[PDB]
Amino acid sequence: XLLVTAGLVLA
Amino acid sequence: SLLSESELPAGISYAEAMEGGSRPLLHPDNPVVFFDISIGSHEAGRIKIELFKNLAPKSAENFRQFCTGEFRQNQVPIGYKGATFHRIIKNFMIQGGDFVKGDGTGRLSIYGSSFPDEAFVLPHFRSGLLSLANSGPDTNGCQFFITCAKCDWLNRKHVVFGQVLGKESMQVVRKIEHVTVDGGNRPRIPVTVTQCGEL
Repeated sequence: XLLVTAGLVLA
Repeated sequence: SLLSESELPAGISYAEAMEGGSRPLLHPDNPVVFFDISIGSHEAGRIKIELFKNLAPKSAENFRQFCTGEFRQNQVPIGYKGATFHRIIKNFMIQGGDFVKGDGTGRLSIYGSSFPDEAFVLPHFRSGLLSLANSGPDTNGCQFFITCAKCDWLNRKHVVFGQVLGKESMQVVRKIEHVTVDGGNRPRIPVTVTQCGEL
């Protein structure tokens, strides 16, 4: 999807 | 805590921000910092950023020190000078600030390994806002993103803590946003903060 994470980018 | 668009404070509309110079618009004591950006080896221009100390003081100060070189580990400065933008998604956002590893895994703050979410006052209501990247609740570190569109689905999960100032700043953001990326949204040619500091 459209997230802003730090390490495992998710959907 | 989250403000609706109709209840936003003065000084943070897109038009207002684009009229900005080098002084803060939201609150007079907010710091203004900058990045000079290189795309490959080519100077792309400057992004000036107001940090919303009035609303998100911990988040603002963390970012500010990483810009100025004031934060040390065993007397060695560390921060955004030489940091890259590692994840760029057209029409969404540009993400960077992983000076630890350069790949999105890095987490370090001036307060320790991480710091908690401050109040979620501002929404992700437009392009040109600075917000904290994280790995879920209370996991802020060094990474950030600059919005390239409204992204209100991120509200109450990421602290919006600044805004870019002036037209050149947004032009640089748009340039970064449109570089060629691989299938994992990593730029094919590096995008680097070559200089940074406080105005």
